[PDB]
Amino acid sequence: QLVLTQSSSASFSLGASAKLTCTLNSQHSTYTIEWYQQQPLKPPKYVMELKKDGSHSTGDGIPDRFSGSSSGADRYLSISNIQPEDEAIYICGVGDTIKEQFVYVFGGGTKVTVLGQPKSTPTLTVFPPSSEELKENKATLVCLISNFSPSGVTVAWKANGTPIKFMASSFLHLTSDQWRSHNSFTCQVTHEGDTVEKSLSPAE
Amino acid sequence: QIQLVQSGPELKKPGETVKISCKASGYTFTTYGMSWVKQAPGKGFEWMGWINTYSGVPTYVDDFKGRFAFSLETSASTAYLQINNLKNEDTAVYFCARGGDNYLWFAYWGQGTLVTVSAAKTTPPSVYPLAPGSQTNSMVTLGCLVKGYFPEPVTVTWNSGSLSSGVHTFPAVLQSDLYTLSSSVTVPSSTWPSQTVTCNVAHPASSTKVDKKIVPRD
Repeated sequence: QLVLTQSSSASFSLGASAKLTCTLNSQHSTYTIEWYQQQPLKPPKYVMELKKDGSHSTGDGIPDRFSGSSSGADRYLSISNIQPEDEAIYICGVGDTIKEQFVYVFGGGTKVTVLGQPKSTPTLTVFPPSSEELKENKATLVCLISNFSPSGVTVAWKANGTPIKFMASSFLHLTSDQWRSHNSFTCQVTHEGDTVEKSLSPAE
Repeated sequence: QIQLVQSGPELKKPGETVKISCKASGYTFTTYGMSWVKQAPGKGFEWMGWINTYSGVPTYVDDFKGRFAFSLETSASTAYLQINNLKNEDTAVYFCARGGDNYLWFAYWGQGTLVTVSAAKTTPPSVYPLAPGSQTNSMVTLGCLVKGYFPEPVTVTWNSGSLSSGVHTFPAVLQSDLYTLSSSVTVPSSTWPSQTVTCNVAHPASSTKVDKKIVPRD
């Protein structure tokens, strides 16, 4: 990152104004840049072309809340009233000629998260080892976590009450002996700072 | 409207060759050039070069001279990238990208094709049914455990796709270099076990297809 510099992460409150920076080196201070958006499971999208004087052209199907502006070697992507669907990696790009030949450089990318979203708490479903697996001397405990928003959960497993929308899951790989030799196991899920639990009982 | 659809993920040993495709639609194929862009794990985008879709002449970036071949089937509106003598460092997602008017180089993109270069062996999943023993007026949750497979993906449907309401198929979890996945379905009692419920699991990489009727017990 020296032709183009981007900080690798940024976060903004839901519905606030968002401003991202891509800074050009001195040798390219007046160059025009392109902004791209990369979300999982989709093609990357051309967002806009942004000139040194701050003028720009967008889209694609790029909504009117995206705009650009400039200041010296800095190039800004702004999102007004940023929404959860604007979560993505934003990458800046620049073209040039180096002794006769065309060259293109991409920035390292800025991962943007949208904070302060309304919370929907998770529902947990747990399954004990199947009899088929137990006959092979294995035991996988399953914890399925669904109907929650926004994204992002942490999962901890407990045995005998002590340690050791969107979708998520956790698997605890045990032997059949380890399963049969506890009074209980518990999948504990943390979401936006709050805790939900469900237990399995080898005796049942 | 403009779409570039790339071929599916590849798993290959060092030294081998792979050929991946990018199929275009929604515009005149020979009017815009096609670029290729490499995204290695943990790294940013790197342009590899482009092929002139009219002239057929390719231009390679320095890092990509020698082992990489861009080619076309213009009758099929398809561009191809062939990578030869695969190295560990060729592991990446490879994107095709179409140019635009007034000198835009990367106007439209494909979805990417993951190429893994590894000596890891393709492993089929073991499939287990998740069911209770068969109270009145309660909803029942059934499931299907898909364990220990490589590489991704697996797909899951229920009753061949005809059971879709109440189905959650959860993202795969990597643990010790194999993937595990689960799918669940909530069905009314009393629809089960009076009506049959089957999960169907496919792993195209191992040419495997498993059906599992879910019956009461444990």
